[PDB]
Amino acid sequence: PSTANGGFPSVVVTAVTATTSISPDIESTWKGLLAGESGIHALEDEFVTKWDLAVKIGGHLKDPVDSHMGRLDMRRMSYVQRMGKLLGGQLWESAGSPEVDPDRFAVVVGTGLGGAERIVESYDLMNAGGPRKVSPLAVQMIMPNGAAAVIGLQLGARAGVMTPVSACSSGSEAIAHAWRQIVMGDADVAVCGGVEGPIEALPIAAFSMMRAMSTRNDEPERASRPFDKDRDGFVFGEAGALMLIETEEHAKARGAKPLARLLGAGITSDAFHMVAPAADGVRAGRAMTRSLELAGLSPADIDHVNAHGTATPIGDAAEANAIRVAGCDQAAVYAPKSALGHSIGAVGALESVLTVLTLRDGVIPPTLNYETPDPEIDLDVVAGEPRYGDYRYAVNNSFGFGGHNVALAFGRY
Amino acid sequence: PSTANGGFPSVVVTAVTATTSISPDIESTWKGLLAGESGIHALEDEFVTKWDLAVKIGGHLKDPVDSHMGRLDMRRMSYVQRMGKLLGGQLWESAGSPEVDPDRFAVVVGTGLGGAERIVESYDLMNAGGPRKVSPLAVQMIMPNGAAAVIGLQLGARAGVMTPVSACSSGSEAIAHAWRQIVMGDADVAVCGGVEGPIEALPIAAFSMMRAMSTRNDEPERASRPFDKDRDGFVFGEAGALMLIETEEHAKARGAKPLARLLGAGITSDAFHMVAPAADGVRAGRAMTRSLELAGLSPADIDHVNAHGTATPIGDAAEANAIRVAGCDQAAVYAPKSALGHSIGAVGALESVLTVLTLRDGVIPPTLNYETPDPEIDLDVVAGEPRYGDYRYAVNNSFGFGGHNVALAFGRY
Ligand SMILES: CCCCS(=O)(=O)Nc1ccc2[nH]ncc2c1
Ligand SMILES: CCCCS(=O)(=O)Nc1ccc2[nH]ncc2c1
Ligand code: NA
Ligand code: NA
Repeated sequence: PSTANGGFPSVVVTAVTATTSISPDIESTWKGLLAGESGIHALEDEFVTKWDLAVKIGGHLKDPVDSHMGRLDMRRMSYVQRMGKLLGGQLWESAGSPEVDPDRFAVVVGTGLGGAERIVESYDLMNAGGPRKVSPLAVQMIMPNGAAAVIGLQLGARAGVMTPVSACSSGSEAIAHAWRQIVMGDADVAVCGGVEGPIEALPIAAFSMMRAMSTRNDEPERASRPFDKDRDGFVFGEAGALMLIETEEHAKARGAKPLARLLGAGITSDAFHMVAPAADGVRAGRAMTRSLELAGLSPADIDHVNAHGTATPIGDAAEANAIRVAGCDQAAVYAPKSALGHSIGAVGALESVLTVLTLRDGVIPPTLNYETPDPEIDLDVVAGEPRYGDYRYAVNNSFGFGGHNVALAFGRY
Repeated sequence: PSTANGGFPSVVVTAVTATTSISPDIESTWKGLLAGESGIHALEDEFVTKWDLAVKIGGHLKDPVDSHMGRLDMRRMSYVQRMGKLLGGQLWESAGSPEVDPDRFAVVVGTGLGGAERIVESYDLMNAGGPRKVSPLAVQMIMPNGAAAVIGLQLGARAGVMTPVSACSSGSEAIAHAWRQIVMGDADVAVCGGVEGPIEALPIAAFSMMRAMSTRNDEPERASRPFDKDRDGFVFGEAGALMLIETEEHAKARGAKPLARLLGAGITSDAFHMVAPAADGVRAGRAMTRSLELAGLSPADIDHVNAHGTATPIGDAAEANAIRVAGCDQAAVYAPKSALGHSIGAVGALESVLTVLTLRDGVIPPTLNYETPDPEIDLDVVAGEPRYGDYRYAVNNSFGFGGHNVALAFGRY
């Protein structure tokens, strides 16, 4: 059973929303990427000077989430819940505020951590003034399912509200499980994607101490160099992203105009190391292969790979091997983290949206900062200018610390 | 397509492990439950008197996890990772240490929160000594996918390592997704269940400020009273639980004797309330109904319901409505939280293991403290002494903060 042979129902993407370091408007982010814009800047936050952080670069959201939040929302929600509410509302408006069957409507939203700032706040409040100073709302704000739960309540989804956690692949895994919920017949429509917290001193310290992060502070826009010989780790770029998926029949019935098809999803694991990806890229490649099996595609059908491409030395080398294992090494490769940086639990969802726009508009943006090819990579990296083409099929790659591999197969509508 | 009509492959439970407030040995926990034992005691921890907490009762594990942890494991893992590794090794030994195909072997382990104590440790270390006092190991211990990742790495699972988070339903949802991973053909064998952190001062503060917890401190063993007129909220009872599931053909090939059949799983959502179940129990009932649809069973086939039964006023009232909506109100009901208390992200997995043992041994333990049945609830709650009966099919119910409903349909082997 496959999408191609009608074993699974046809599933279409009918709306997308994202907030990024370039714009709060996904169409403006898209136009900016195609024009070679970067969201990465010098961090002006006082915490950089306070701690003299080795990393002094990153992409804050162009439009901060809390500029849209009233006093009640600031008191009763964690940051990722506030981001979830904002994007959920925007997505539903973009979809024409459809009246769907709540009992056939699912939400699947991944995140890296959850309402972690409310853990440290509760800890500090209790140490200061005892247990009665902890908010009655602490549990519902902290719990990592909090963002999915807020969006489910907001939009009226009664066919399941789910939160997969797999670190940097959480946002893609959410879209994978939303696809599974529809093709298994539990839902006809799903809001899915990923949200993530902002750049702060403790997050920078934790990832910096792994030596995972770029310290090219003198030239912030040149720091994120996926697949480049001179890469030195990832750059934080804040983001959140949701898409609306539904059966082709459901979309047709309400006169929704599909952006793309979601054809298949592959989830595998390395069982190799807690943070290092498997050097051979075999299980990562097999995630890509599994997405093709469920789609009913061959590797020769794949015109485009949206790479995980974090710009770590070991990460990009492993992914180049994975793309070869999957037989997709003739595909045009884009690494959006070159321009938008790394949003951890959100980034797979953001890159899924970018993959949909590539197929909709028949264009791949340039991988920024790709100036010196690495002999170990040997990929067709899109660079210098956007690449226009009749792109029919694309795979979005997303890999997570812990050895989690998620590949999503998309088709042009 | 159903288990009954052969649309899904037959999936069997071949091993179980759990650590509880009664015993570190699941077979000894089971004998203790049948003897009418409670794991709930007066908390003797210094932190109770230090903070003068409103809740002074709970079930610590009979055998603490860290009594089995050497210095290396204490330094490189969060608590839920240490619990995960301990149970992972115990389960594999119980299964006869099988040599399986790593590329057909999945891990799905739920948890409520993750390595949260390492967030507050990292925060304290940075505030005291700056960013270079944060461990290179912090991210991999903190990340909520950490416990599943540790078990995947320990046992060599390369067909996916997944962590669903849905608060009190996480452990059941993990078993649901493991069943999905097998019936969709991604894996032939899966380790699945739930782990959760210990009873500490901040957890008691956060949950007790929700006003959801029993304050019957003078009679700890009498505090947890699911479906009783005098119930006054839930009691913490520490646990972790894993089961090994595989296709019946995979079990037969290696000569594994199944303990039970896992027939189907239903996941729905309320989209009503953030911390309480919907009073009408309709979506919770639909999760039970969905599990029966996928199993290919009718409500009349269900001999036993292992209730969520948290002993909150609203929880037990809503669940009584859910069981009636699902047509299962003639089933024999057990509320194990009466004896073992509430282990949040682990409890759905623990109660799934108890459902398996009920079917294997044809016996339901007594629901403790069921002395004045609630006049507004009419369920067949097993109480007094264990009920020996011809239990062919059972549903395990789990509900989670955020409006999550998970039902698992099990069959006698
Ligand atoms: C793109 C930057 C991401 C940093 S993260 O991975 O640490 N996520 C995160 C989650 C919750 C948070 N609350 N407050 C800060 C914060 C950061
Ligand atoms: C049955 C007791 C559950 C309490 S919890 O839900 O708060 N879980 C939890 C998770 C991580 C933790 N790290 N340190 C303490 C701790 C507790
Ligand atoms: Na990608
Ligand atoms: Na139960």
